[PDB]
Amino acid sequence: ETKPQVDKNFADKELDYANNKKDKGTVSASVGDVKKYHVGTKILKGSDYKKLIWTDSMTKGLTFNNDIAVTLDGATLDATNYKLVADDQGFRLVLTDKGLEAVAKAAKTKDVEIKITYSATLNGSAVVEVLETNDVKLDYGNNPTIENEPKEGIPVDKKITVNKTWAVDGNEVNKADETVDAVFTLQVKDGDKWVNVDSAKATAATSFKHTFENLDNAKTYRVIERVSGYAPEYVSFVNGVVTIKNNKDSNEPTPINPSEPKVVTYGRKFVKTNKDGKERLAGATFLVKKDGKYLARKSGVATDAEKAAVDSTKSALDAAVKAYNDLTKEKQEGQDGKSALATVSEKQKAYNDAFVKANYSYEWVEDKNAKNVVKLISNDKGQFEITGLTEGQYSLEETQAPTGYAKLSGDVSFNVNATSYSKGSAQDIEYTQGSKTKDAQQVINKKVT
Ligand SMILES: [K+]
Ligand SMILES: [K+]
Repeated sequence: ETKPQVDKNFADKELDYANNKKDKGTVSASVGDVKKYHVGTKILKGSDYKKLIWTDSMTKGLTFNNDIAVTLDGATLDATNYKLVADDQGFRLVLTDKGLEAVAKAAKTKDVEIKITYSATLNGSAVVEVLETNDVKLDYGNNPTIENEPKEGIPVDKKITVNKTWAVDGNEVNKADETVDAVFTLQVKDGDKWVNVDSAKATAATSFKHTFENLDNAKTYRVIERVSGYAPEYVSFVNGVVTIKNNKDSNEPTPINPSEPKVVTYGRKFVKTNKDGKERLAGATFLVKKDGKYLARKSGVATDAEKAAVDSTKSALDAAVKAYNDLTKEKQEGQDGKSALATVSEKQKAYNDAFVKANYSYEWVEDKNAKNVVKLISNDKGQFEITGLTEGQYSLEETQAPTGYAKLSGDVSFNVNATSYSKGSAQDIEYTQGSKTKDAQQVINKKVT
């Protein structure tokens, strides 16, 4: 029992080295919320490790905030003590010779604690009711090990292909029953920044290939591997192929792998209908409100192009909305209104899609006329919805009634909880007619008198 002890949790939850794989629960959050983490590593007296490597691999809905700070027995350990390879969904932190010696020197008289703190942002790629999580592991051992650097390159015919093999003690391994945790992240150079654009996982120690498609031949990319047990050797990047060999020494220890807390976000579906419920209504427009403030969106970590698509899709939506609003009432009540609203709902979908691709964050604003405020618009089946909200009570504030129907007499309260999106509430109706799944809150409209 000379092994390092490692635990990870949210910063506000105490570490427990003796119970480091306990259930750490699921917490509710809103998209845009920041979760703070700490990872502790206890190195026992007399340890002389020549390799200490922490890898955290996060799910797609968590953006790693690249804000690592490291301490050794409480005192700051600066960046001369480690080498960090960060991407938008995690990192690999490797102690340098200097860092390793500092740890060994400290440990010769007592147990020492390394603490690594950082945060992630819950982003707009999160899927309602589907758990998000980080995952840290510590690779360690007594032998100096060369750290190979990821290679950059370009696509060929809009493709980059990873060619992967596995070896133990220099002997190739092809074992479909041996689980591994390798993640291959494709990043693009965007200005002075590396931005994650795609990813692929290998789940067994088998010869493996994956082809990233739809790439830009004029742009520069890199593939970064996050993996434990094995370590990557970036052999070559030529002719649109990245060749990687994973190496492991059989005499080295298994990585330490603590459990992690989970993060989740929730939603609600609605259907706008007339009084008797037999007609579902398009064009009903709503703000989303929490404590008198209004839901709004901003881009997260994304490429310039992804952020620019938010603005161009918004312009198209605005134009479609104006085209409908400028129609006469008789045209709005007829075929030209229905087709115009169909176009609005198409542009609304594209705008929402662009914000999701830009990894959006929510914010709450006091001004309901802010350019970036969320407006939900009922489609031809009366449908609209909201996702990415922490559990609690909210309201819809109507900004436009469907043509020929009266303005609602007040705000429409709704509740978000662990199954509000998938199962809904007692008095719900069907989001899609004839589904036999009553999962949408009915919002009743009355005709103008
Ligand atoms: K873990
Ligand atoms: K229900």
